[PDB]
Formats: sequence, C-alpha cells, structure tokens
Amino acid sequence: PLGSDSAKLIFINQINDCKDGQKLRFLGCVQSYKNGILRLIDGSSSVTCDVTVVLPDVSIQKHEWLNIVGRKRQDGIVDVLLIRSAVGINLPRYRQMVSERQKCD
Amino acid sequence: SRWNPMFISDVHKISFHPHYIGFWMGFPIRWIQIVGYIAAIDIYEGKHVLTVDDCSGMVLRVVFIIQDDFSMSKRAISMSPGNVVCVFGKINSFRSEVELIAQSFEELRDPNDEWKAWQKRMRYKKNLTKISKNHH
Repeated sequence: PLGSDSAKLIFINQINDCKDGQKLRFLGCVQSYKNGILRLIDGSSSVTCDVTVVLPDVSIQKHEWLNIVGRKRQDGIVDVLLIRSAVGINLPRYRQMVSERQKCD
Repeated sequence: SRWNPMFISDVHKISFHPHYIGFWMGFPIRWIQIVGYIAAIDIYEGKHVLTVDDCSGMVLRVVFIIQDDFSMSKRAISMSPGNVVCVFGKINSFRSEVELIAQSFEELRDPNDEWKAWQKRMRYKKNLTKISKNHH
C-alpha cells in the first residue's frame, strides 16, 4: 500500500515545492485534528494531512510532534500512509540533518 | 574490513564483477549497515524480506534466511510497516538488483536514532570520498 518508491525527506515548508503524487516524509507539530483532517505546522508553515484511512488507535495531543510518510495530493494537502510519534526528538539536530542530506550528494 | 554505514542509494551504486565483494569509490565492500523504516514485508519459501526506505531515493530488499537464524527471522516478521530498523549484513548481487542478507538487526524506537544514523553516513561518505580523491 506504500508503493516501492522512496520518500523525499523534506520540511513542511517545502511541500509546495514538490509534485503531486510524490511520496514525502516530514515532521510536524499537531495544531488540530478534526473531520479526518490533521493540521500540522512547523514554524510559520503548515499542511493539511488526510488521515481518514489511517486513524491512530491512540489519542493525539495538541502540539505533539509526528513523523509523516504520505503522498502529496495537491498544494497544502497530503494523503497520509504512515504516522509515528517523534516524541523526544532533538528538533535542532533533526533539522540540521534534513538540511545536510539535501545539500550533500 | 569494517561495517560500512551506508545510504541505500549508494548501496545500489556498488559495482560488482560476478567473477564475495563489491567496490564503492574503488573501495572493496562486503559488510554494510543500513537504517530506515519498513515499507513492506514479503514472505517467501525459507526467507522473509523486509523492504526498507531511508529516503535516499531507493529502497532496499533485506533478506532473512529463516534456517540461518530462526530467532532473528521471527523478530523480523514481528515488525510492522513504519517501524525503523538498523540492519547489518552482506551485499548479495545474484540478481540485477542488489539485496542485503541480514546477519543481525535491531528495531530503533528512539526518534533520535535515525538522524544520528544519517549523520554517521554523511560523515563516512565524505571521508571515503576524500580518501578516494587523494589516492586516485
């Protein structure tokens, strides 16, 4: 159900720079969760994530951080395929490595 | 030699000459370590295969030969898609697509383990690249 394509590791602020249908992996902070729509933010950026088909079996707390693997539906909207808690993650080191991976060949 | 921590896209770039070891940037490679999340699980006759994605642009089939280690093989199919694993194994180039025959693995449940794995791999690749450039 995930497909054999490799996910592009990016920041939420880069989602709109990618093509629809592309598999993406990113970290986001829970802003709200209603009507099958999970809104995640990172700084001033945000993205609407459809989790209707992948409803977590545990409650989601506002402001908690989640790792997401999904496909871009259109600008600002991602169809979620996998969700995992990123509790305790060192955000500064994580963003440093995401940036380095995009810059190093 | 060592345990060569690598990104999957680079594993797919190792060169073989069918006629035990492969070559990466001119360096002989056999034992490798990869880290990524499980994208899929396939069951075969006598082996379980985990497809792993480290976001490097390519995924890698990780093979667990059941009879070689029943214990580890059992732990392997106890995994679920999305779980992150650190796998140590040897490269296998029998088919056009290289695969990794697992010798050991551990599930990584600390969210910080993954970026540390990425850090280690970028540093390792940079050092090997410099060495290769100085010797060639």
